[PDB]
Amino acid sequence: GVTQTPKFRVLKTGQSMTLLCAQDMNHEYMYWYRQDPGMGLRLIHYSVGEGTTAKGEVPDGYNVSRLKKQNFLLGLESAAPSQTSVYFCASRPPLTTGELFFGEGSRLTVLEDLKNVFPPEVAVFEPSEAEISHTQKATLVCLATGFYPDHVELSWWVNGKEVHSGVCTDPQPLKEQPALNDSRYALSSRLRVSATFWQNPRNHFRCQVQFYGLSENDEWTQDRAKPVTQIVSAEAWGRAD
Amino acid sequence: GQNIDQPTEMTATEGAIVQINCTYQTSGFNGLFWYQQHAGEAPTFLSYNVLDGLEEKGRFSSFLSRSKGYSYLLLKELQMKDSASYLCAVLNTGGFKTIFGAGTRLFVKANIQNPDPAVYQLRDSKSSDKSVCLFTDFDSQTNVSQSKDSDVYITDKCVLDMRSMDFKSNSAVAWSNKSDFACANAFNNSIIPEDTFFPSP
Repeated sequence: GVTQTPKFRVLKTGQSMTLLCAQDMNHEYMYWYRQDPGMGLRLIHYSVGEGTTAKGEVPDGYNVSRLKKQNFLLGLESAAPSQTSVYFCASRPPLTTGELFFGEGSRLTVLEDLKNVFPPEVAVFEPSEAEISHTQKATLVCLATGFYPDHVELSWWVNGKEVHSGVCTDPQPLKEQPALNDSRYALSSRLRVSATFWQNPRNHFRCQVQFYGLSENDEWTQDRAKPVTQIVSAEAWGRAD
Repeated sequence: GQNIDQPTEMTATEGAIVQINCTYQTSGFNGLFWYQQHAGEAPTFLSYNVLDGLEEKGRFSSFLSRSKGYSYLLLKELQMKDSASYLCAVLNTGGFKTIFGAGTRLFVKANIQNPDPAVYQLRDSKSSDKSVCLFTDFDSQTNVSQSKDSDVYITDKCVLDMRSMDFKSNSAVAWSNKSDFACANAFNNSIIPEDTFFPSP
């Protein structure tokens, strides 16, 4: 369908970048939207054809190019902290009604300082013996903490295979110190299984946190490890008890 | 004046009927749309209305009143999977642009069959304990409020649908830096039932 790249991105304030959007559906109408909290989707620019660019209603301060029918480029020429949002691209063929085909979304974070970028700390909390006896069920709690920015994907893996049944993850990561503009974030997830599954000490439980941070093109001269895109995991083995 | 959706929120129980109301004011109406947006995926098309009024389209109904600038999306036999944002949108100018409302976040509450609300203390897998409390198995009616203390973080209602045993459960997580903070005092700022199980040894 509609392909948009990057999917995650950290820019330093003043820096410039481009968002790419490719349609494999042969559509004439292309669109760039932004979406923040309190939202909703707000069109930045649009294009009706191969060589035409148009209107707001939030056009400052992005540029847009349409050179090919397939691609519609959003340029950030001077990145500002206000520009941190979720960008969404859309394609439409009319008159073919008229339904919008949305891209996967681009999450951008514009920071004054790149040293404020931190990957998460990961921890799994083992089920209570009391819950096991009271319900015959066992809840694992996973906590991802001290991370900046909010570019995180948490999955649970039991014995090397991704589990979906019994998992419940916060759709939104909490701000540890809310008044802070540069505040780190925390995220929680739960994995509930049967007591006898947890009791099997062969069963291996893992909470995987994929963090999206610094790019390969980011220069890092600091002594601390470069906060690059990485996976941080914490694991638990079944308890005989 | 443009686009007004329920905002930011609506909450309902899985068996229920929900009506998502929308009002719009535009110069040249080329039709109204509704999209479903799961956090934080791309919105997906749900309905397009240009004529008055009601249209069934399965489990989701869509009404239009051109005279009033009013639309509603009706969701019947509500499911857990319907927990998403619902966006009201209008097509204006001469096609060319779809303008969106702010969006309505719909939280579906799970109909708990046999509830036993309890606060369980989960110790850390590695070392130091760092202390987490879990308030689980409580009914839909129960509302988990944020703490009076800054140093204690609370993650509001979560439903774990264990497909295997045809079960789904409510939960909330509470953790705080080694003060010490306790499981008995974790959910003090919330409206929790009198029968809540409290184990500690």
